[PDB]
Amino acid sequence: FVEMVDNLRGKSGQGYYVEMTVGSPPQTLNILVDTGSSNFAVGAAPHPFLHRYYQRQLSSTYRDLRKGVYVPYTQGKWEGELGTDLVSIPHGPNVTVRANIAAITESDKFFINGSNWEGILGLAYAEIARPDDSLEPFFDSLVKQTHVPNLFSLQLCGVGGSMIIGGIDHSLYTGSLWYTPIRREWYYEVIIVRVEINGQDLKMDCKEYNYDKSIVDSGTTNLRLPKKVFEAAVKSIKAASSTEKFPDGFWLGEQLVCNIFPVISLYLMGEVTNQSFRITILPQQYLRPVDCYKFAISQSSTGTVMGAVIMEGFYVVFDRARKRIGFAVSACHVHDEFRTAAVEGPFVTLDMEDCGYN
Ligand SMILES: C[C@@]1(c2ccc(F)cc2F)C[C@@H](c2cncnc2)SC(N)=N1
Repeated sequence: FVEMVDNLRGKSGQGYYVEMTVGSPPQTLNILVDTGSSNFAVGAAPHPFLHRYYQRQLSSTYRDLRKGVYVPYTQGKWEGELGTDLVSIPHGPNVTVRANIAAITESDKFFINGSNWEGILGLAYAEIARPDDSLEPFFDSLVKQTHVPNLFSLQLCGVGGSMIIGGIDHSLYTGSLWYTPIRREWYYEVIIVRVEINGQDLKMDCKEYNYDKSIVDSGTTNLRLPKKVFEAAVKSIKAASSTEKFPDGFWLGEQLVCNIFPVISLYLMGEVTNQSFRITILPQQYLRPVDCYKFAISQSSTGTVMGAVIMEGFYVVFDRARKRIGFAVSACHVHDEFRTAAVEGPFVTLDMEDCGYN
């Protein structure tokens, strides 16, 4: 796995990407690593924002599926033509697989002006693949066609990081891994059972923490929280940080600001009945440099999203083989001399199954 260390790059707020090759002869592309979606989709036309794009005409191994796909998001969209081709990861396992590829032929608010990636690698499950679950996601193809173990891990450093494909590199973390069950294989869905701001329980019905889901998503920058939870969390963060006052717009991410800030703890459902563990992040994770900073915790209508704000504190193991996600303190996380991100257990937490939304 030495070869896979430091195989991720990016720019702040623009996501983390890995080098891949598609086609025969191989075409090199930079591809966003996204645990929050399930399609392998790449620019296939000369959009002006793109450094490079997939040219199917140059690939002898390209196969047309003769189906199109339209993928709208809340703001923006991509549309593409489905096919298959041979795909490798130069700084990954020494293998080539035949994968589904959506050739992107038009988009809006999808590619970023100024970024260095030109496609997305959806690492989540078939249930959320577009157009439907018959379109086998890349990782499912990789595990089917090779001996690569059904696991990957991510160390996102606040940019660079590591995607260890088929394993765990113990040099990337300190202490022990602690595992939370994947509730359902669609998104990487998890259950949050308790929330603390500076060790102070938010005291909410834990179902609210997971309304309507809680997910782990490398393709999202922020820690996104259900609005009822966000309102409560902001109230507590405001109170803990009242040495200095800030405009109300800052907490809503409508404006920037230029030890006063509390830690944030999320208790996650453990592996055993009535057992949990907690992960703890610092302001160094949730106040993001733009010295100007954006408040990178925001409300959601789609549930909790544990984006880069959470993942940058931790080495995160997507243990698909055992339907569980592991967290350990990241050897690269940004901290200071007084506080560090933490993963701690075990704790006693009752009625954890009541926390999941149905
Ligand atoms: C595919 C997606 C995504 C990530 C990064 C990006 F640069 C462009 C993207 F399209 C969709 C994003 C999204 C936007 N709006 C409503 N829902 C999801 S979040 C995610 N993890 N992956």
